[PDB]
Amino acid sequence: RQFSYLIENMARDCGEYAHTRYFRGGMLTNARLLFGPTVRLPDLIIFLHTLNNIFEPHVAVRDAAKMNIPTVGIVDTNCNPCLITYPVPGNDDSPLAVHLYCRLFQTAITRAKEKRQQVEALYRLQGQK
Amino acid sequence: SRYSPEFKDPLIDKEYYRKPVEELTEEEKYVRELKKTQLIKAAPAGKTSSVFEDPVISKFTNMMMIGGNKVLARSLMIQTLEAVKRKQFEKYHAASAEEQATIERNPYTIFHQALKNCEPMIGLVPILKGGRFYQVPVPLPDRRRRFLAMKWMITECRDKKHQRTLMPEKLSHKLLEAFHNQGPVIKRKHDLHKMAEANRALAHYRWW
Amino acid sequence: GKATDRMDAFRKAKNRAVHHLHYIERYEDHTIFHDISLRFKRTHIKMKKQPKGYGLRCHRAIITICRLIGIKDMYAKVSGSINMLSLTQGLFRGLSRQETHQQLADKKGLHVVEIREECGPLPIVVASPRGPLRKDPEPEDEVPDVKLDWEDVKTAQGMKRSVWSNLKRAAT
Amino acid sequence: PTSKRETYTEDFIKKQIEEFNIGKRHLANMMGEDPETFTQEDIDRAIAYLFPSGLFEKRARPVMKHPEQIFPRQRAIQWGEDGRPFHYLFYTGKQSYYSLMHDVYGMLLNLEKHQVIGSRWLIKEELEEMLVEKLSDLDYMQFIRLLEKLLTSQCGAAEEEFVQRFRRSVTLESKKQLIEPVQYDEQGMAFSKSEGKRKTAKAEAIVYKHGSGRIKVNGIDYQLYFPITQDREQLMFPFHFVDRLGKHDVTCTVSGGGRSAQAGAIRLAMAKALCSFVTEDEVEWMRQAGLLTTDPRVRERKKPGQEGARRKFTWK
Amino acid sequence: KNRAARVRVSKGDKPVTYEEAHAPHYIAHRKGWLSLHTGNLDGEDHAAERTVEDVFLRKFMWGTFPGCLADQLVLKRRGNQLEICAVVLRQLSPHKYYFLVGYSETLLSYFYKCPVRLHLQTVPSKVVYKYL
RNA sequence: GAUUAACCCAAGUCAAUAGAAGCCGGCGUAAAGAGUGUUUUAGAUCACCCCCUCCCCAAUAAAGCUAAAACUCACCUGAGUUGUAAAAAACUCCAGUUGACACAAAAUAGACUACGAAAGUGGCUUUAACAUAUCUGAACACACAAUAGCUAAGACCCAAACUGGGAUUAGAUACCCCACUAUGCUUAGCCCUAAACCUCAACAGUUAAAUCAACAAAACUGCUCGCCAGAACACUACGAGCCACAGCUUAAAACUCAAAGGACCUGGCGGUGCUUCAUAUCCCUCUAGAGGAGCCUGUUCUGUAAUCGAUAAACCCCGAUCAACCUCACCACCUCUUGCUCAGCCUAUAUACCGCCAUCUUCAGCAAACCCUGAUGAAGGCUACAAAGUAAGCGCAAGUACCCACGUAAAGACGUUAGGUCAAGGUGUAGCCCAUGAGGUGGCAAGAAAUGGGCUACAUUUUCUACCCCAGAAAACUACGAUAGCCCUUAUGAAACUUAAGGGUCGAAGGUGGAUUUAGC
Ligand SMILES: CN[C@@H]1[C@H](O[C@H]2[C@H](O[C@H]3[C@H](O)[C@@H](O)[C@H](NC(=N)N)[C@@H](O)[C@@H]3NC(=N)N)O[C@@H](C)[C@]2(O)C=O)O[C@@H](CO)[C@H](O)[C@H]1O
Ligand SMILES: [K+]
Ligand SMILES: [K+]
Ligand SMILES: [K+]
Ligand SMILES: [K+]
Ligand SMILES: [K+]
Ligand SMILES: [K+]
Ligand SMILES: [K+]
Ligand SMILES: [K+]
Ligand SMILES: [K+]
Ligand SMILES: [Mg+2]
Ligand SMILES: [Mg+2]
Ligand SMILES: [Mg+2]
Ligand SMILES: [Mg+2]
Ligand SMILES: [Mg+2]
Ligand SMILES: [Mg+2]
Ligand SMILES: [Mg+2]
Ligand SMILES: [Mg+2]
Ligand SMILES: [Mg+2]
Ligand SMILES: [Mg+2]
Ligand SMILES: [Mg+2]
Ligand SMILES: [Mg+2]
Ligand SMILES: [Mg+2]
Ligand SMILES: [Mg+2]
Ligand SMILES: [Mg+2]
Ligand SMILES: [Mg+2]
Ligand SMILES: [Mg+2]
Ligand SMILES: [Mg+2]
Ligand SMILES: [Mg+2]
Ligand SMILES: [Mg+2]
Ligand SMILES: [Mg+2]
Ligand SMILES: [Mg+2]
Ligand SMILES: [Mg+2]
Ligand SMILES: [Mg+2]
Ligand SMILES: [Mg+2]
Ligand SMILES: [Mg+2]
Ligand SMILES: [Mg+2]
Ligand SMILES: [Mg+2]
Ligand SMILES: [Mg+2]
Repeated sequence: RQFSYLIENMARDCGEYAHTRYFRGGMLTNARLLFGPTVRLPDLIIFLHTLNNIFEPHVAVRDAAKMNIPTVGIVDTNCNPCLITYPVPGNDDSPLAVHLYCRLFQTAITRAKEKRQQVEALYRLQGQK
Repeated sequence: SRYSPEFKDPLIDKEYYRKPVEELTEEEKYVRELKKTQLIKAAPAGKTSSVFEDPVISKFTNMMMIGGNKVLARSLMIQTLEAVKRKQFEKYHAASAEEQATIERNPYTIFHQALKNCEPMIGLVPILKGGRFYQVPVPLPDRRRRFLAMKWMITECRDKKHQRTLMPEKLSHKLLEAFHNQGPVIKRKHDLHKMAEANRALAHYRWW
Repeated sequence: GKATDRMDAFRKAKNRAVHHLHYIERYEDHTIFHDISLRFKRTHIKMKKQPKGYGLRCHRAIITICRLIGIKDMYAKVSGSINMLSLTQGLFRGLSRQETHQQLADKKGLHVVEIREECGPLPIVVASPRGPLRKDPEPEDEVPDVKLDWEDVKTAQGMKRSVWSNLKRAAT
Repeated sequence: PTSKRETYTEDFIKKQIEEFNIGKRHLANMMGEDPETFTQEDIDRAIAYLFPSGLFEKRARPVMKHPEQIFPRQRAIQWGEDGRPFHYLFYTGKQSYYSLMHDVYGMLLNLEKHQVIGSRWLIKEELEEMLVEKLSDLDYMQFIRLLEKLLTSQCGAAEEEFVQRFRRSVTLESKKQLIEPVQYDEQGMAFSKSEGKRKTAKAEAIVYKHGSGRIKVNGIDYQLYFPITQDREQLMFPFHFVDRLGKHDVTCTVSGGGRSAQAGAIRLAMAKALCSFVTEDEVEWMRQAGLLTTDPRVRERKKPGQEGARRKFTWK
Repeated sequence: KNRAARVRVSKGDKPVTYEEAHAPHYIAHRKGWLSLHTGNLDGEDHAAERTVEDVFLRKFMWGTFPGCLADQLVLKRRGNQLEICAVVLRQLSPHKYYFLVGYSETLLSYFYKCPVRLHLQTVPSKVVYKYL
C-alpha cells in the first residue's frame, strides 16, 4: 500500500497499466466473463512485490503461468522465484529501491516506444521514395 | 404501532416550558431546540394538563377497569375518594380537640400513603436448581412493588367474601385500614416477608 | 465434469480438457522413447517400448488415450488399484517426463546409437549432441546396481505360468 | 442459449432519437398544438388521455419518453481495435472507483507538503450512476472516509468544489404549524377556522378572538353535549396550556365517530385555530405538547383466518 | 405454497409472456383485464351470461385458429357490439385467415344475436417478455 | 412362465464337478514388530581406518531414619457430630482446642525431563552397585515382568470388591450416603497376565529424487530377526507343557456369509460447548380466557338395514359462505336397458398425475454458466490495513393496495413431509357394461361414554326499567342464572313433535374451576 500511489502514476506516465488493489479471483483465468470475449490480456506482467499482505505469493504469479504470460519480478529473500520467468533479486521494501526500479522500468519502456517511431518513420519515409 | 420510531412521546408538563431561558442549562437549552425538529405523538385522552391530575390514581383506575368501561372505573374511584373524605369528617367532628390534629382528611394523601404501606421490599421468585423449583428471596424492583400494592388491594376487594358490599365502600374501608398499618393487604405483605426471611438459606441459588 | 445432468457434464469436461493439454513425445511417431515404470499414489503402471506391428496390449483405457496421443505400439501392465483417475493422471505424468534421445545426447555429450537384430551389427545414429562431443567414454561397469522387476526376470527365465497371458485378441 | 441480455448500441439508440422527434410532431398534430413549444409534460398529458390506464404501478403504464431516460446507461467499449484499454486501471475491474480514490489520495498528500446542515453524503445508489460501476457497501464507506479526512484538513478552494459534488442536498420541511388567516364577520369580530380529525370523527371549529369562554357544539352547550368530564377536560386542555381560559368564544360542529372521538377532533380544531391568536413561541409549545398533531391510530382490520385484527383462533 | 397462475422457475430456457409472467396479485397493478364489460359494476346485471360467452369464445377461437394464437384474447363490449382482438402468428396463409374471419364473425353473430367483429394483429413469433 | 424376434456356438450345445494361472508384497490405525533382555549354531558388512555428551538429576537391593496429616489415649470445655442437588440411616465414652504418639503413604521443588532391559522409578542418609571395544540373534533355553490373585505367618492409620443397612426408581442385584471385610503393606514361596500401546522392531545411514492414497507422529535406503495372508467361529475345542486345577501359554477345523474392515466427506442428530439472542416469545413477568357447570357444535367409540373424505405439529363450526324432501354419493324394495350424451360409472389407485393448497416461511436463501483449490477423490470456496471467487435469473428487498415514510394486508423462491384432495372438474392405468350404470317410492343419520372448540353464566364494576351516562327500584329457596325441556301460536314451504322466531310455563346444575394449557405489544 505504501507504493500503490507511486506505481499507478508511473504506469500512467509510461502509458502502461497497473493493479495495486485487491486481486479479484478470475481477472486472468476468467477475463472473458468479467471483461468480455474480445478482451486482450497483458503480454507482460511486472511484479514489483511478489508477495501479498499475508506474506504469501501473489495469485497472479500462478495465474499468469496458466495463461502463458511472461512475468518479471523483484524477488526478495523470502520470495518464491520458481514461476517467475525473469527474476531480479533485490530489496522490495525500502522506498529508495522501489523508486529506482520504477525509474528504470519506466525509462526502458518509454525508450522503446520512442525507438519504434524512429524506425517506422524511416521505413515509411524510405519506402515512399 | 401506527407511529414511526421518529415520533417521540409528548411532555404535558406545563411549568417546564414556562421555565425562563435564563435558567435553561446548556444541555437543557440544546434539548429544547432539538425537539422542534422532532415529530411528537398526539397526547392520549387519559392525561391532561390539569392541576388535579394524579398519575397514581389514573393507573389505579386503569387496573380496575373491565372491558374498556372507564366511566365506571373512574366513577368507583371518585366515590371511594368521597367515601374516605366523608368518613374522616365524621371522625373529626366526634374527636377531641387534641385528636383532630392527627386526623388526615385529604383522600389523596391517604391513597398514596396506604399504597406505600403495602409495598413489599423483597419477593419470592422460583429458580430451577437441581431439577427443582425453589422460592428464593429476590429484591423486587421499585415498579414491581408499586404494582403489587395496587393489584393486592383490587384482588382483596374483588374477593367474594363480602356478600353484598359496593366497591367504593370496600376500597374505602381497606384504604383506611392500610393507612393505619392494618388489614389483610398489609398482612399479605408480612406473609411474603415471613417466607422470604425463613427461606434466606436459598438466597445464593440466584445469580443476577 | 460434474453436473446434475449427464449431458451437461460432458460439455464442461470436454471443453476444459483443451485448456489442460499435454504434449507427448513419440519415437518415430508410433511409440515411447523408453520403458516407463512409475507409481501414482497406489496405482502402478509399467509401460514398455515395442516395435511396429506389436499393437496396443494395455488396459482398455490406456488404449483409448494412446489412440488420442498417437501411440500405436506399446505394452502396459497396471497393478495396485485400478482407479481410472489415478491411471489417467499417472499415465500423462510418466508420458510427459520421458527423456528423448536428443536430450540424452546433450545431457551426456555422446552419440545415441540404435542396434537392431534385423539390421545386424550396423550402428544407427538416432541422435547426436549439438555441443562439444565428449572425447572420453562412459566408464564401463562390470555389474550394474539397477533394481530389477521379478515379473520380467521370471518371464525371461521361463517361469511365468499364466493361462491369460499372450491370448489371441482383436486388433487394437 | 435463448436468453441474452438486451444490449443497446449507439447506432440503435441513435435511430430511437429520430423516431421520438417524429412521434413528437405527430402527437402535436393530433392534439392541435404547436410542435415547437411541445414539452414533455404535454406528452405525458396526451398519452394519458389517448391511452387511459388505471394501473396502480406508474411504471407499467404507457410512456413516450426520450430514449436517454428509458434505456439504461451502459458501460461503453473499453478498448480500441488494437485491444489496448484506454484507462490505465482497466484490469482492476473498477477503474472509475479506483481512479477517484487515486485522485483523492493524491490531494491529501499535497496538503501535507505545503502545510453542515442541509447537506448529506451521496448515497451508494447515487454513486454508481456517476461511475457506472457496481459498488459494494464496504467500498462506499472507504470512499466516504477519505472525503471526511479531506474536510478536516485545511483544504484549498479547489478541493471544496470536488467534495461538494458528492454532497447531495436534503430539503427539510420546517416543523412549524401553518397559521390560519384571521377573518372578520359581518359584525366585525375576528376569528379563525380550522378542521380536525380523530378516528372517524371530523370537526370544524371557529375561534373568536374575544369571548367569554362559551363553546357551542352543534348548537348545544358543551357541558350538555359532553356529559362525561373527560370530554370536557379535552376541550379545556388547549386553552389551559396557553393560560387563556375564558377569553375566546368557540362555535364548532362535529360529525361522526363516538363520544371520545368527537372531543379529540374538536381539541385539534380549536388548537389549530387558536394558534392564530398566540405568539410563535406558544405555537411551538403546543406542537411539543401533542395538541397540533393528528392521531393516526385507527381501527385495524380483521383477517380472514383469525378471530380478530391480531387475535388468533385457539390453537388446538 | 400458492400455485395459481404462476409459472415455476426453470433453468432459463422457458419463454413466458407478460401476462403469463405475472401472478394474480398483479392483475390490477401491472396487468389489465382480458374482458371488459359492465356486468360486474355496482348495480349492473347479467354478469353470469357475459361470463359464459367469454369462456366459449376463448375456446371457439382456440380451436378455430389452431396453432395461430400467440397470446390470449382481449374481448371488448360496447353496447350491442362485441369486439374480439387477437394476436396471431404469420405461419398461416392470409387466404385462410380471411375465411376464418368471415366464418367466425358470422357464426358468432347468429349464435349470440349481436354484431361481432374480429381484429387480427399478426406477429412473426411469440413475443417473449423474459425467460424463466 | 408362454409366445414372437434376435444373439453366440454348432453336430453339437454346456448344467454339475475337477483341474490348469498363485511366494521378491506387507506389519502406526486395515490381518501382522508376538511384554523385556542375553546368548548359542549361524548370518550380515553398519567391525581396522575415522573422530564428538565418561561423571551428576527420580535404576536396583539391604539397613536405619522422619516432616506434614491421621488414629488412639488423657485433660479442659461444649451438646451434638457425620452426610448433601436434597434427605434418611448411622454415631452420641461424640465434637473442638492443646499435648503425647506408625511395620501406612511419601505436598512444593517438577514450567525439570533424568535413571533403568522393560515393568517401573520422584521423602532423608549410608553401603554395594548400573553387562559388552562390530552388529543381529528365541512364545518354548536362561533370567526378569504393573495391578489383581493363591498359600503361610505378622501388622493395621486410611481406603476398599463382597456383604449389610439407608435412599432413588415402574424395578435398581446400579450410580448417591453409611459401616465393615478380603485385599493394598512386611517376610517367604508361587502365579506369569495388560489398550505390558510412544500400537510405530534391532543396528547403520540419508534429506536429494517421483514429497506423499487418507488420517496420525514427513518420506526413504541397506541389513537382519520375528510375524501376517477375507470375516466370523476363536484370547475357543483337542493335544502337550507348567508349584498354575473356574488357570496360563501354544492353537485348528467343520457348519456359515459375500462381505468384514481402515481412513476421510456431506448431512442429520446430540439429556453437545462457548458467545449472543428471543418482545407476545423459550421461561419468569403483565391482561383476558380454557380445563369445572349447562347448552350449541364437531370428532371418536358404541349402535343402526343405512355414506365418503380430513384426522400429531399442519384434523376436529375442517370440504359445508351449511343435510326436513331435493342436496344424496348411503340403505331397503320395485323398475329400465344403445340408456340426457357418437353412452355411462361419486368404481380402485392422491404411492401415476395436472389443477388448487397446507407446512417449515413469524425463513433467507436458490441457481444457470464460467473460474480456481484439493497432486484433477467425495467435496470445498472468507478475512476490507482483504488471503479465489465472479454471477444473469428466482426469491427476499424495492415498488404497489389500504388512512403516509409507520403499520397491516398481499407476496413469499428451491426444496421437505411419496403431506391433502380421483367425491370440484379433468385425467393415465386396471376394472364393471341386464350393471360397479340409470331412474322412482320410503327411510336412517341416534346417544351409555369420552374428547375438542365455542356460547351463556355463576352476579353487585351486578339485575330490571327510564334514559343513552347527575335517576329510581331489585338483591339468595318468588334473587342472579338455560339460546335447554314442556305447551301453544306464527314465518317459510307441497310437506315442520321436527327448521327458525316469539310468547307462556318451568327456575336445574352452577357460587369461579385439578393436572395442565391458549392468544395478544
Ligand atoms: C451390495 N449388496 C449388499 C449386501 O446384500 C447382501 C446381503 O447379504 C446378507 C446375507 O444374505 C445373509 O445371509 C447374511 N447373514 C448372516 N447371518 N451371515 C448377512 O450378513 C449378509 N449381509 C451383509 N454381509 N451385509 O443380503 C443378501 C441377500 C445380499 O443382497 C446378497 O447380495 O448387504 C446388504 C446389507 O446386509 C446391503 O443392503 C446390500 O446393498
Ligand atoms: K498407547
Ligand atoms: K455432523
Ligand atoms: K373457565
Ligand atoms: K365448560
Ligand atoms: K399434489
Ligand atoms: K381417475
Ligand atoms: K377428480
Ligand atoms: K369451552
Ligand atoms: K341478563
Ligand atoms: Mg521484502
Ligand atoms: Mg376482541
Ligand atoms: Mg491390526
Ligand atoms: Mg512392542
Ligand atoms: Mg501380549
Ligand atoms: Mg514426600
Ligand atoms: Mg543380541
Ligand atoms: Mg521361533
Ligand atoms: Mg507371552
Ligand atoms: Mg508378576
Ligand atoms: Mg499379594
Ligand atoms: Mg475404613
Ligand atoms: Mg442395597
Ligand atoms: Mg483389612
Ligand atoms: Mg505401560
Ligand atoms: Mg529384535
Ligand atoms: Mg480369518
Ligand atoms: Mg487373556
Ligand atoms: Mg484355552
Ligand atoms: Mg487342554
Ligand atoms: Mg364424520
Ligand atoms: Mg328421497
Ligand atoms: Mg353410485
Ligand atoms: Mg400428495
Ligand atoms: Mg409498507
Ligand atoms: Mg399473510
Ligand atoms: Mg414485497
Ligand atoms: Mg327469578
Ligand atoms: Mg324459553
